[PDB]
Amino acid sequence: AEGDDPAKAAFDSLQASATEMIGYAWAMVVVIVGATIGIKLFKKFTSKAS
Amino acid sequence: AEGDDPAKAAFDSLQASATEMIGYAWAMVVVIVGATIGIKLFKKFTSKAS
Amino acid sequence: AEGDDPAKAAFDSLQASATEMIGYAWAMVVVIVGATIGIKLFKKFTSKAS
Amino acid sequence: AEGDDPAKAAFDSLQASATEMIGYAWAMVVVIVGATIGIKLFKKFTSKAS
Amino acid sequence: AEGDDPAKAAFDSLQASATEMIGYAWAMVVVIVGATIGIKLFKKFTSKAS
Amino acid sequence: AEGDDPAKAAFDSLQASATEMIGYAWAMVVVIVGATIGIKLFKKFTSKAS
Amino acid sequence: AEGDDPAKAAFDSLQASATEMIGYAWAMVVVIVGATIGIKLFKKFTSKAS
Amino acid sequence: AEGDDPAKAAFDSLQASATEMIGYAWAMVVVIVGATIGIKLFKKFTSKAS
Amino acid sequence: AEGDDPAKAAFDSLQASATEMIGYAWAMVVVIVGATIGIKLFKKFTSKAS
Amino acid sequence: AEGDDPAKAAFDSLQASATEMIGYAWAMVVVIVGATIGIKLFKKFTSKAS
Amino acid sequence: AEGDDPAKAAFDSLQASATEMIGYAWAMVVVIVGATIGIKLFKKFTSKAS
Amino acid sequence: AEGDDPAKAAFDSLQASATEMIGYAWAMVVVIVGATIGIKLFKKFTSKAS
Amino acid sequence: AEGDDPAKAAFDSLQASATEMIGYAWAMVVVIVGATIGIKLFKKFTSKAS
Amino acid sequence: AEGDDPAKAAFDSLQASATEMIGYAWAMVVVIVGATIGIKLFKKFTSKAS
Amino acid sequence: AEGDDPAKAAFDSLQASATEMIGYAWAMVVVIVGATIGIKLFKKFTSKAS
Repeated sequence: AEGDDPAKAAFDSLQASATEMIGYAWAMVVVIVGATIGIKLFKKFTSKAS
Repeated sequence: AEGDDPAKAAFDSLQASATEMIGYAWAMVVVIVGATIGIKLFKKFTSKAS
Repeated sequence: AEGDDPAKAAFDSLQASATEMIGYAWAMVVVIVGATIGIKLFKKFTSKAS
Repeated sequence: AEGDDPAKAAFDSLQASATEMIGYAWAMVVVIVGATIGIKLFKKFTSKAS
Repeated sequence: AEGDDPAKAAFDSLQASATEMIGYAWAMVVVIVGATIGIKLFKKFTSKAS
Repeated sequence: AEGDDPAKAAFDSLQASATEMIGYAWAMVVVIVGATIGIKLFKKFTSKAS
Repeated sequence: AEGDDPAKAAFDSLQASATEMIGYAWAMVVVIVGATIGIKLFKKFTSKAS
Repeated sequence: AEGDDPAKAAFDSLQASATEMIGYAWAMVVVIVGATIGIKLFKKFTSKAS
Repeated sequence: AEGDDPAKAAFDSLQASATEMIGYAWAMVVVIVGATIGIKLFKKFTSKAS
Repeated sequence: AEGDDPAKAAFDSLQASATEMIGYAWAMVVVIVGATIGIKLFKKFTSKAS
Repeated sequence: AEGDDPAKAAFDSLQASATEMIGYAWAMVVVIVGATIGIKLFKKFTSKAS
Repeated sequence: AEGDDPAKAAFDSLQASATEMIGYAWAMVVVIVGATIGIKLFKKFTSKAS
Repeated sequence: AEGDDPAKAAFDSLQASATEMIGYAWAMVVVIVGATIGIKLFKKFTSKAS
Repeated sequence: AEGDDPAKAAFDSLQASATEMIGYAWAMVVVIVGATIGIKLFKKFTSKAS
Repeated sequence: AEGDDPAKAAFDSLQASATEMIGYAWAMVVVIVGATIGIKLFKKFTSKAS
């Protein structure tokens, strides 16, 4: 109930850092998936021709 | 039985602090899991296309 | 039984996100399949002429 | 044998919370699988046409 | 050899409490595993369709 | 050798659930295969005419 | 060398319990595999017709 | 909120590497597909003559 | 150098007990692993059929 | 170098079990392939008549 | 309130050392992760080709 | 530098045991792979006939 | 702030070792992937002929 | 930076083993493909006669 | 500053023993990893054939 007020910022400071790197884990996947899916179509273009 | 009354607030003051940081451990996981699961689907979208 | 009420929204918030991206996995397939099938007919038009 | 009676509710309170979130893990899968399977058929419709 | 007779109940009282909570650790796992396994099958139903 | 008797029902309860959903994985395939094969004949009717 | 004789039954009692549940892990797989393989054939019946 | 600034470059350095190799996975497919499709036509030239 | 002779049996008595229970930790693993590996093959039989 | 002699039989006992089920994975395929190939000829008999 | 002033530098001297080695634990992970992720892509390049 | 000489055999005794069981992990794989590959060919014999 | 200067080399000595073995984990993958991909083409050469 | 020199041979010893078995994975495919392709021609000789 | 000179050898004698057993922890891993990796390739040889 006391002595934690200036310790609240302690975690909000860790959490706020989380949201920073969390954004990379989110776009990271999409950065990969961009090709992951696109590459799927490249192959679709391949098997459809038959 | 005596001399502890003003010591009861001592712990309720530690416990009440617990509930404060406990809320971070709870949302922390969800803060991470938010992507943890969402990222799962991103991959589902990936393997389903086959 | 307690301390989870504000954690229920935690998951409904992840699930509700699921339904959002889930809609893409559903239309994604159809987006592809649109040609997948249409392209089938294009070929039917091809082998039938004989 | 004593001092645990009011501690029994302690766990039934954790377990009862389990059943709450457990329901999400159960429907979660089905929420995903809904498309997981449906998407299977979409593809069946695709390979059968040949 | 003496002065412990009324101390025997001391431990049987702790042990007897153990058997009480021990039952929760046993059913707890099964409470979780219930879905743990069931959810396995849900996925089996998923990969088998191919 | 002891403390497992009431835990035997634990698994028979998971297994018995298995047999329940297992029946769906079995009929599921046949539900699909019904057309899978029938659709084969539809095509046989197609190539035989030549 | 002493004080363990009545502790030998302690483990044989845990091991003997193992053999009990171990039988479920063994039949469990086969319970699943029953369809796992059978379902394979169902599909064989499917691709062979071509 | 602090101590991560010089850690941001840490990931942008991994991501930037991703874009480097990602370009190979993209052209790789096309490098293969170049023949994958071209070879399709070679065969078209083959079955059309009938 | 003296007063330990009858204390040597003290430890050989603890060690000798070790070798007794140690045999269970050794066969325990194998008791489990028996299925651990056997169950592996059961699954091999499963994925090979494709 | 010691304490493993009676543990050697431990694995030879798992391996020897392997050879037992391994024989099923071998004949299993042939059990299926028996028709897999035979069914091929049935179809050969079909396309040759033209 | 007194006799600690020259002891404040005592800890700032330990903490300041922390920040020194802390920088290694941070870059250490990234030093490893550099390949950890890069190696992931190497494998992506591997499974995508199918 | 002293008191370890008779402790060197301690580990060479564990290591020497390693080489014993290590030989099983090596042949184990090959014992399985024997069919793993052979079974591959069985299937090759299957798809080639078309 | 003091007593760590000669401890800085301690870690740079571990890190510098990391970069040494890290190079193997990097080329290791490529050493494998060399065939991983090359073997892919070998098979492409196989399915394209149809 | 130290204590790894005699550990460098550790990996070159694993890698050098890789190149040994890697040669089998390379010729293995060709060993199979030898017939894989040759068998293709056998069939070409078959459909060309029409 | 005095009375420790003949105590310096005390630790160099413990440290020197460390370097002795430390060599086993280093080669131990490699002794295991030898198969750990080699066994990886054995499996690569397995999945590549498809």
